[PDB]
Amino acid sequence: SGFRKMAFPSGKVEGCMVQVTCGTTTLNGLWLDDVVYCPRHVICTSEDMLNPNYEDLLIRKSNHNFLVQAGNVQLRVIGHSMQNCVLKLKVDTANPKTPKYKFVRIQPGQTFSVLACYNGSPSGVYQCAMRPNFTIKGSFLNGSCGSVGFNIDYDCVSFCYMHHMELPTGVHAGTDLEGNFYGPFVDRQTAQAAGTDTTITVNVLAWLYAAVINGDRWFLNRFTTTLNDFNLVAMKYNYEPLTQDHVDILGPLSAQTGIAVLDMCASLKELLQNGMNGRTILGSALLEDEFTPFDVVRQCSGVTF
Amino acid sequence: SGFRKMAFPSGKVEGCMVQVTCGTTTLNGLWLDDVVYCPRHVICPNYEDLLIRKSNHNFLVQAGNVQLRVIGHSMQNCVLKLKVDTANPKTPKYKFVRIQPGQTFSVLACYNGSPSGVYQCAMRPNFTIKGSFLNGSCGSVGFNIDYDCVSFCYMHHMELPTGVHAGTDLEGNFYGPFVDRQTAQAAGTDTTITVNVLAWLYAAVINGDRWFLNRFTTTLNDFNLVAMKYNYEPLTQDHVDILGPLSAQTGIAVLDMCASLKELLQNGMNGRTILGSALLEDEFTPFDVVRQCSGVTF
Ligand SMILES: COCCN(C)S(=O)(=O)N1Cc2ccc(Cl)cc2[C@H](C(=O)Nc2cncc3ccccc23)C1
Ligand SMILES: COCCN(C)S(=O)(=O)N1Cc2ccc(Cl)cc2[C@H](C(=O)Nc2cncc3ccccc23)C1
Ligand SMILES: [Cl-]
Repeated sequence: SGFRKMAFPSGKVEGCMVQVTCGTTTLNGLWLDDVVYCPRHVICTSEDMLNPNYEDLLIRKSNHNFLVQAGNVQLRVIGHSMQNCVLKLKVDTANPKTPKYKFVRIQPGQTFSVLACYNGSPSGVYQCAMRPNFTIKGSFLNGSCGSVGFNIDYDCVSFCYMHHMELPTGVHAGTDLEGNFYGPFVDRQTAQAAGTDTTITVNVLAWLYAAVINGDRWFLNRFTTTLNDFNLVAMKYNYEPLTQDHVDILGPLSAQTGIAVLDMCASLKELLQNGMNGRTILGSALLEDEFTPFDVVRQCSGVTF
Repeated sequence: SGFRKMAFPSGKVEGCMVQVTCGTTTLNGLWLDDVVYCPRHVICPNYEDLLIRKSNHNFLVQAGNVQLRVIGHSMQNCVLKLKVDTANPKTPKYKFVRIQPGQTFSVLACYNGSPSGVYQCAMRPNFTIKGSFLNGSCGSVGFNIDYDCVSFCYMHHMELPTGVHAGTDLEGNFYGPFVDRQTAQAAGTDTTITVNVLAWLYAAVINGDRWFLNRFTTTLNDFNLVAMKYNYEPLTQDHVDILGPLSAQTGIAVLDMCASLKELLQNGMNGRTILGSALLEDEFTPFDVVRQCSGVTF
């Protein structure tokens, strides 16, 4: 019993964190085999950030301009290349602590663990989700750039995010490990803002199914709904549209609890209309949207209470 | 910017988790040097009588894909100490510390000696923890990290009927009036950790959430009279002193913030949130707020 925002154990990722320094800029890098991956803005000054020409800035650099530090050991850079918004620094030593890994690009609504780092040293781990507006509500200070997001289903680390910047609303933007940004963002200091965000509907439904598994049913009702009528109501509360894929994905949780997806959609509609009336659901007074159907199946018991 | 429920990096603890099997019971153990620590209920009620009937070879200890050999055993309070023939090469610098209610720690939840997740939690005033544990999680540990040293403070033993959890320090002394057996046990009435709610209100002000700030202040006695009405723990002069740094950084005196908390307790949030929450959060200590809003590393 219980339901917590749970992160993956971070050890496999901690053994990959390094410090990358270029001139006056210091940030984090991810050392996998003989390559250190880091944001390409490590080659920029603050002035350069308005309209940086990364290709022109990079051609002026040599291997020995990049200082890479792994713990108390200085790694030697023997090559460099840029792939989209990430810099790949070839080093002369392979990381002996390299785990089994993959680079995966995720979709909005997906969750992942973030190992926040400063000066190549891990400070904390937390769980978060890729928002529908492609930002993440992280906890990052100056020097956190290069910190990574990951999942560890089984013994393989799937790296899905690398931190690049903080937007004016305090939310965060970054890339996959191939250097492609999530969202319409650029690694440039522009009048750049997060679009209006929405609630991840399929995740709120998963979390309501989690509450039923843990023994709480106060929010259920005798009604059902069509998918179209649910979406017409949901969009009035800034909730993401629920697709047939989302309904299919919730199938297992529907079979375990005995509550049809469209019946759970009816309960959600009523919660949006009424509020909680002094009650909580899994210790929360708001509808939680940062647990996926997969996270609920992984954390909750296989036997409903 | 941002404020998350943040756990310590778990790697130094992951390298200590092992699986312990005795008969039909399988649970987790903590392997430090040549000793594996685990709940004594793995042998399950006279515990010394149950233990005297066991030999070293009855305990099967598995570290990854390697079977460790048990060469001795002893009991210390509610913790079983299994002497093994191999010292853990991954043993970090560590200490066993007993924490107080209100203090927070990270939990590395494990099943079959394999870490599955890490989360942050607090020792409630009623000595329980609101954790996330299923069958097989016994032996999972709670810890904090100070520089390069792991301070182990909790070992999981059981789930109470309300779904909350109970356990011991690493010397086997329970937190709370609990016993390690199947009997009528219940968590006492819980209270809110006042000094922690205040720390979280300072974290909100630091992050640019000031709507609850007001021109008023209060005495410590008047604040405590109000706080007792809402099942909040009393605020002591030690708590006021501990909040000193956050008070100097934001310019809001601790009794100035107490007047804000009193108004929130008497009138609610009125449709508003603080750091994305509609409830007053009490599982961040003043030290957690300072650490997360400064970037301390390990
Ligand atoms: C203070 O607002 C943050 C943005 N800045 C105006 S800045 O610090 O000068 N800035 C500009 C900028 C522009 C583009 C890119 Cl790709 C990166 C960056 C940097 C950036 O975003 N770094 C940070 C990342 N995460 C978290 C932070 C938290 C605090 C402070 C920097 C944080 C630096
Ligand atoms: C209905 O929940 C209580 C479960 N038990 C009644 S039990 O499974 O029979 N039970 C009895 C018991 C008595 C004393 C001690 Cl020290 C430990 C234990 C065990 C216990 O508490 N183990 C669990 C720990 N954390 C989480 C759980 C979650 C589910 C199920 C066991 C969980 C087992
Ligand atoms: Cl995805």
